[PDB]
Amino acid sequence: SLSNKLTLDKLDVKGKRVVMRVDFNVPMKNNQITNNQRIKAAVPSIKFCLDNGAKSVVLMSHLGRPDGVPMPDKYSLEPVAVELKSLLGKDVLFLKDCVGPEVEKACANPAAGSVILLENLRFHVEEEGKGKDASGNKVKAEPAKIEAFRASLSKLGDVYVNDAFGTAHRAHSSMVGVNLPQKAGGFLMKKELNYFAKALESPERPFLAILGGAKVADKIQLINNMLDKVNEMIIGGGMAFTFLKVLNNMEIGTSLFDEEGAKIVKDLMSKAEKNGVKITLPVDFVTADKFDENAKTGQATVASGIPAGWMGLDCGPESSKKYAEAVTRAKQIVWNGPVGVFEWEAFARGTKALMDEVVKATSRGCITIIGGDKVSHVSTGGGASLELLEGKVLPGVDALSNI
Repeated sequence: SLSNKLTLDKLDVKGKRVVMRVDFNVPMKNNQITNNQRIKAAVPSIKFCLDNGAKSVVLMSHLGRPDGVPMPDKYSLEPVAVELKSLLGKDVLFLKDCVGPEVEKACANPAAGSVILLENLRFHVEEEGKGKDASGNKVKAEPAKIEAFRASLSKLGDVYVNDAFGTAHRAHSSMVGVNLPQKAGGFLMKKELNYFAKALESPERPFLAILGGAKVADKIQLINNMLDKVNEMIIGGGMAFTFLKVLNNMEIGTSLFDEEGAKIVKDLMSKAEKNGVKITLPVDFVTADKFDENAKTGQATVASGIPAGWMGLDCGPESSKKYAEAVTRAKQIVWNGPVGVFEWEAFARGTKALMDEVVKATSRGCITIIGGDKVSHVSTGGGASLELLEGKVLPGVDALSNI
């Protein structure tokens, strides 16, 4: 809901310095960005600010989980400044901190039209307002220091914009603690919330949810919430083996089994039935001799069982056909979590086949929402999308200025 909140479309930014929380928490390997979707997604807000004559746009974000220690060797945002520069066609000034005297001076009166990116907010304990030491023990943030941190962030612009939808579930200093008279929702924040509100409150029907992941127990609220809204649900990925063991006494080898989620499958299925929700579980598998990209591979059905010492790491082809049937009946699809270990090519085919069906569904006019232009909406949300889908509230939205 953004009808009583200040949004960027109505913020006057001409001649003003804009401090903007974004979610540049991008997947990385070897200090290379392996997906820049989160960065591209922030561009329309940035460009609007620049185009309407902002003095500067100061971008701040976290990356990974350094837990309040500066870890520039592992979780620096520097590669993001590079990437961002090429997305924008504008120089981006990268600053090696996010608070303190030097950062404040650099942001005090920048050259007109400047784009500045701060280093990882979570290098400070004060952002999350808790942290960890190098022995793993809980470090407390001092309230006085949390207040100095927020006060420093608040100096870096004249107006605040939150476009960090992927972080909106976190009540962290940069998300709720910035003290400026105008705290406005950005274009991403608005676009994300709009798609999810339309999908959840006014769905096109039949509404299919595709939920994949490793464990059942952490997805109970998610599944329960979805079962009150949808007509159909695919339950895929490794958590499917918990359902199949309990519902069909499938022999699952060494595949994932959620000893606690198992005890509540009966209740999820009962709720599905009372709601007229058709549940589609996988019926066949690509198996592996070990959890390894280069494991030896085999095939199994529910009927054959998976052999001892082997684990299912993708659905197989009959499963992909049954998933395709449910996709073909859908007018709206919300898909959260892969159906197999798609990072490894040997165990990607089910996720790729499913994507194929979803893309074909978009071409037919169906609404397709996929998680953190071939589909209706690729969410940047991640954990925030899961929290929205579990009925929960978003402190990053809540803290915006009222009109």
